[PDB]
Amino acid sequence: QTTMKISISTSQNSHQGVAIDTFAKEVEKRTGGRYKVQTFYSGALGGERESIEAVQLGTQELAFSSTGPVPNFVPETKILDVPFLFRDKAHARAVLDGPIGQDLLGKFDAKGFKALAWGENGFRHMTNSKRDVKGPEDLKGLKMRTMENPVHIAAYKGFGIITTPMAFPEVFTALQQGTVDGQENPLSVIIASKFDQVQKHLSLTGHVYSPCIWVMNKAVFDKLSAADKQAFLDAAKEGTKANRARVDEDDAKGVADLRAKGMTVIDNIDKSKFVTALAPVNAEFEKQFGKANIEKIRNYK
Ligand SMILES: O=C(O)[C@H](O)[C@H](O)CO
Repeated sequence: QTTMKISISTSQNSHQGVAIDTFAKEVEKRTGGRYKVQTFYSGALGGERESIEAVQLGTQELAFSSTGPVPNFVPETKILDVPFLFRDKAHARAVLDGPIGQDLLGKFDAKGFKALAWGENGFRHMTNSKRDVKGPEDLKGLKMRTMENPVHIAAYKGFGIITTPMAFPEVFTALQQGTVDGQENPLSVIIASKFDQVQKHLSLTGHVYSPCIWVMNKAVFDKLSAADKQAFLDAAKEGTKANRARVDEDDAKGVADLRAKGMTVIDNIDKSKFVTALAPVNAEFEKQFGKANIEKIRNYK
């Protein structure tokens, strides 16, 4: 048997942890034990950028990651990180599972990966330790951690946020020590990382959709037999099913869960106010990634 490694930045008991555990189980079953996959949680093999870099270098075979750091490797994916592009999870999933998403997986080939499938981190929401956020003006002047994503950083600077990019494993301590006022993430991540302990304010801004991607080292993938290549592809699809189911459960439980953990949660956000604030920066995104490409995603089924 060949034993490979896969890593994530969140816990085993999270949407991403159930994803990689399912993937690992399915690889072993479908390859008849020829391959086994050791799982690493909570940044044990580094944050997402470090893990993807390792996969590209070949020091590690696999990673499951949000798209946060992905444009640094594959710039064609940026269009997915545009705020308020996707209406809801059903829209995003349909887009990513259909030809638009499937074509984007192919762009990873030239950068030394096989991208096995798309998965899901979820819609991201603002938290902070200073004040309730009801409109964009409330974001102005907040120091917020961001991922290492240029679309997110430009967008949030558009809200007047003072941005600080950081790898995920450093975020709890930064919030704890007040190095930043806040951050933004899906409810799955806020709950699994226990950010309720260090943030008292949450607003369901849902300001961007955060995909996850399964990446494998291209050379490692290419040396698999044809049948085993298919086993890895199918194991990733099963991992995605588990992943998405967990996101749906976490989004359903999340507001109540966090209220019980002491957060003040603002659950009825008027997103149009935030769209209006972003209009100038959004115009630039549309010009960079192409209005035709944006509208194709918007109008997809
Ligand atoms: O905030 C982040 O960096 C990501 O959402 C997290 O690592 C899970 O993918």
